[PDB]
Amino acid sequence: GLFGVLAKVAAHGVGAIAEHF
Repeated sequence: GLFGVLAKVAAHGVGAIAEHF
């Protein structure tokens, strides 16, 4: 639900940015 999304924000974060560096 919406709860699982709360963690998504914390993951990005440096999630995508990491793929760059």
